[PDB]
Amino acid sequence: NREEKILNREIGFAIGMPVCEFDMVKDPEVQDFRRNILNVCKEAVDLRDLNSPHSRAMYVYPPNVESSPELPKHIYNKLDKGQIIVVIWVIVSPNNDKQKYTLKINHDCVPEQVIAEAIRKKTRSMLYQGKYILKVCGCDEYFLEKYPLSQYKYIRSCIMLGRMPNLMLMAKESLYSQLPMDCFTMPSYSRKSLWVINSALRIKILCATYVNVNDKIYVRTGIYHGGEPLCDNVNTQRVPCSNPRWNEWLNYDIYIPDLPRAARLCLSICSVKEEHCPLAWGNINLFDYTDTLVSGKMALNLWPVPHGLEDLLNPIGVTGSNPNKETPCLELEFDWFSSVVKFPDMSVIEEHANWSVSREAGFSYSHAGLSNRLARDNELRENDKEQLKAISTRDPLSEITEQEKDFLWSHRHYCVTIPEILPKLLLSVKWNSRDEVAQMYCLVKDWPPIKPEQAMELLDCNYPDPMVRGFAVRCLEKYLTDDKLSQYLIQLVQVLKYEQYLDNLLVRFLLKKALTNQRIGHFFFWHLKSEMHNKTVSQRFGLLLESYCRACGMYLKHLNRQVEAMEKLINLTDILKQEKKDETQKVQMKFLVEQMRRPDFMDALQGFLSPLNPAHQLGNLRLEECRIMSSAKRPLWLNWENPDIMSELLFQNNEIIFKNGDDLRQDMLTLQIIRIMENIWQNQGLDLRMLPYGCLSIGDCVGLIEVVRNSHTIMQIQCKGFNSHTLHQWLKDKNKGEIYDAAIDLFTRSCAGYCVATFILGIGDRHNSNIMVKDDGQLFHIDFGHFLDRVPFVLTQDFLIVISTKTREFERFQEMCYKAYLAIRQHANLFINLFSMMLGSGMPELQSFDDIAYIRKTLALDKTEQEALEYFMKQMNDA
Repeated sequence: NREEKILNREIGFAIGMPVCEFDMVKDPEVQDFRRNILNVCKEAVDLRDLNSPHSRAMYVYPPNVESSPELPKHIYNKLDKGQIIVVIWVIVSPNNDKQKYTLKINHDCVPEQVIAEAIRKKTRSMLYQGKYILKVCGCDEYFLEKYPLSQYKYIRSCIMLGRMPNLMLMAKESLYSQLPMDCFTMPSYSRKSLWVINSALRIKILCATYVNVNDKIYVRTGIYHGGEPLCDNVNTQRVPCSNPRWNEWLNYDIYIPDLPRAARLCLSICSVKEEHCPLAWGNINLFDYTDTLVSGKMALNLWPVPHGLEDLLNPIGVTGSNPNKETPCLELEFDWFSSVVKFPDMSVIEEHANWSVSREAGFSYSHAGLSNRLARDNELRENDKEQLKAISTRDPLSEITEQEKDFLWSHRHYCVTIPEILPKLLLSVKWNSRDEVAQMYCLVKDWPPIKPEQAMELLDCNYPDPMVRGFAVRCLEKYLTDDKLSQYLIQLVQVLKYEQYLDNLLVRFLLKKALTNQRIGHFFFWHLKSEMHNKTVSQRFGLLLESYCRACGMYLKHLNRQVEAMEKLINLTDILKQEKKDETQKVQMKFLVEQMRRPDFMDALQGFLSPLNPAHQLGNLRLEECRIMSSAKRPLWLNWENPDIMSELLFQNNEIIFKNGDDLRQDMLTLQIIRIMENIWQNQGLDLRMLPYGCLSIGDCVGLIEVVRNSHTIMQIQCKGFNSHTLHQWLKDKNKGEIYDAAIDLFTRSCAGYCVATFILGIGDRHNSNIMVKDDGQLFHIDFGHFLDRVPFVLTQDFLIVISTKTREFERFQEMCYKAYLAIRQHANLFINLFSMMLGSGMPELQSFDDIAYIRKTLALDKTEQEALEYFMKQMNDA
């Protein structure tokens, strides 16, 4: 039809590849994903159509609210007697006359009550019912839901900053008249034995092709559950490098019914010089998406070895054949039994679990030998009920001894009372024993749900089991707010890389959330799109992007405009660092301006939503305000008009830095973690203001960075006006009089925050042109080069002078750092978990759990709350 050809052209553009390419994919898993996912699409579209046009508006302009209606004591103390001063704006007559109406209302007022008082005031000013809506002046953020006004982020931030909220009164019908009438059309592509095998596992390594030039070679193999070998690893015999034929059977110490559901064969082609080196690697799921055990002849195309890979194998690495068929190819053979072997149904596993529990009960009583894994009922003293609890309080990095595993497993039934112990109990399971796993499955099936920040721990590479992953996703489904999902979205997108298959519970959850909240969908699209260059994820992320773009609605036209802008900016920056590298800034800006006159560029670089914050419209390009930045990778400082009617009340112009060359992933994460640290400190009632400015990776070392207006480096302040006293006097000048005290206070609070944040995270060498200051005293670090490898931010005399060593002001400052450091130590498991979820991401500063172990050192986790306070006190003394 006509509507479907337009859709697939638009979807093709958004993803980067035509939809017809997915149809040419002969693999039932890909075609089943494409068809079976469409129910998540259906459900989301139905929810948007439920209370139309309201429910559709809530999809496009979801409330930007905090997770709790409750405000900290320090925030409520900023409200004059628990009341807020709000300015409500009305656009009057054809002459678009802006008319303000100031209210002093209860902070906990619902938008329909704030609208009511506004109408009351508007009537009085001379001496209407629920047909109106509130909007933030200067951006596309609406107050469409019944939340207390103070819960909306813009408002809470206003109370925080001491700024006055500026809202615009709009008619519901003016907003609904803007939302287009969509239509979700159905695509064209849509329309045995078990545990009865009494045998051990063996895999034949037939031969290798596309392996030749540069002593001897062998194939290394292992059977893995996550990054854990389910048995000892087996090698083929060494062979001459040009002639790679083995035709050897490799025998493993695992019996076929003992294979867990998420069992993988991990393999690599290694060289010998002696000095062993992996040449290529590949991993295969022992069971397909249909639960069918792999049988017969199979060929696998291997992958290039990742930079900084420790062992000869890559178990954490992606499953499946390399799509480039002109790569080292390894031919393998698996045993073929009676028919097609399928992993048992849940009821079959239930019977074996009820059987194993009974034959375990009878087993000993009647054994004769000893066992630390046999669950002894009633025999649980108060001293070992204290041992289990203390075990559950250990961080995810801390080792669980073999004796501790036998202890947790024999106590598997009491553990259900301390539900947060589950990650440790799951690690204690002998995943090579089907008897234990059937019993663990039953325990999980009825386990109490746990806090989302604890459930995310079950979503890294240590937990491959589909039931454990299903449990985690199930906890997220019930307890994860849209605020918290948005906050942890980059880690939840990364962990899709640890998923054995295309179709899973996590992919279904995230997609439903993306197709029912456009703010989640925007970043869900961008985090997936930004990795479409990685051949390891292209198909998975591509297929998920196709199913997203098919059901997102009119936002695909908006995302397509964003994709066109970014593409033209890459084209432009490619030519400036290649063809015109040694040309003058004047000659290069002349090329840009000549290229700007071309109609396809005029359209693409204006009239689109900001990919950093889609609530921001980018109008006309103010070329006179633009520039090629003097940095090596040629960043573009870009300036657009904010076409909002009330642009003046937020920012008249939007300024974004476009950069092609630098990998922005490390910045993206450090900035997120800074935002989480600041949100922790705020919840704990200590206002240590941070600046987690926007930074978004849009592809292969390409991205957008938010410009912070009215900011200058420490160096620049020292320069104009060697010298080490200028800092205080500059701030004294920029904030003269009564205003000064608030600026000194804003400098200290911000400074304490970054001292602790940089120390905990181990941020790269801090200098005069890495740290910045705003006219009001707000201090913030930039350029997050390398993390987790020590005191980087050395508090010089400059910073100390502004604060006030032997003062009431510096004692106040030390107390700010102590309170902040202790607050992050209490939340250490969360940070550990976020960094762990990021091991899938090819970040060279985060390749192994060893890199994450640095936070355990800086947060003194193996010590005590007092021994840690002493550890940080000592580290901060070493200037």
